[PDB]
Amino acid sequence: STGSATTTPIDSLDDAYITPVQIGTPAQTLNLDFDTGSSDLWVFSSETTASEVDGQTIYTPSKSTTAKLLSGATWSISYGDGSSSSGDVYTDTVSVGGLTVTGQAVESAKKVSSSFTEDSTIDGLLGLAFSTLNTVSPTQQKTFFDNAKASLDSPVFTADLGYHAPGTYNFGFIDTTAYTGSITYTAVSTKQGFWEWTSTGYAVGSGTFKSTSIDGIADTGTTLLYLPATVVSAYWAQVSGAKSSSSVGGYVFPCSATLPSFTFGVGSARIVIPGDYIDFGPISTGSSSCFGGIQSSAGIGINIFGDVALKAAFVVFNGATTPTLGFASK
Amino acid sequence: SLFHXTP
Repeated sequence: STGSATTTPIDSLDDAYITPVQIGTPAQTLNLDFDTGSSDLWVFSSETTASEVDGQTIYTPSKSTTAKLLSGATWSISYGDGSSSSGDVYTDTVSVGGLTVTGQAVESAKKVSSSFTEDSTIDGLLGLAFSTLNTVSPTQQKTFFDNAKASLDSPVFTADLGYHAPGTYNFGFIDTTAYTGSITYTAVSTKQGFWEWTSTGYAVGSGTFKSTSIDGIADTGTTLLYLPATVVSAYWAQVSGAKSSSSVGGYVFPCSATLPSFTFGVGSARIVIPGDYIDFGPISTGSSSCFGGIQSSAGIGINIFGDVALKAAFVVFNGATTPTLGFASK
Repeated sequence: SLFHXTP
């Protein structure tokens, strides 16, 4: 089997992308944020505290003939910014892009934090990291991908995120028309449950490539590119007027500035992030200070190749017995 | 907002 679904930016900055997911029978379609940095499939639901729902589409298990309570199972998760959600668990049929899994654990939120309530466009998250990160207790549950794998033509999924445009998540095959050149594959460490890999270095603009190992995670659920302070400082040094603002929470730059590209290495291959992809717009409406798309990971503990980087590539998440990541230009 | 999907 295979599946293919379009993912759409939730706003004009590509802050996140949403993909329609069918849950239950008859289908209830929710728009979920596919997140390669977590391993829970959770949704706003008929059980979510009413005051915590503002515009989201909800899953109502009582209206699904295939839903069944997973008795005794609970879940609770926090993300990199401290946002969080928790609840109980149903099993139900879940389809993405034509690919169906029966008995998928669908984690129904009872509680969601303020930042979730405030985003009316995201109905929940679909986690694509390794199932070792799944928060369901007492019996950990598998991801949609881990459940689908044995049915898939090839045990892969691909992310082709667009710049200010829709993209595509494919399951079970590699669309050879979606990229240019070759796909360079690199090793993955699953020791922390993430799609963790090591870039071979970087360049700023037309500058010399600096060969240096940068360990980080491929996280579709993160907007920006988070890299060591050394690397980040070297980037922003090439932008007139750019500075790290403590009050704003990162590097900002004058809206009048033209940004250089940023290149990262994948083996002997190179992925170029255009400068335009690094502009996240005014810090507040009407400001002439803009927020940068490359930021330091120094506060975080890990480097994160989020959407700014990933959208410059065709990315293959190879879930074979020994996982690997592939990157191509597009 | 920016997003930061689990530590």
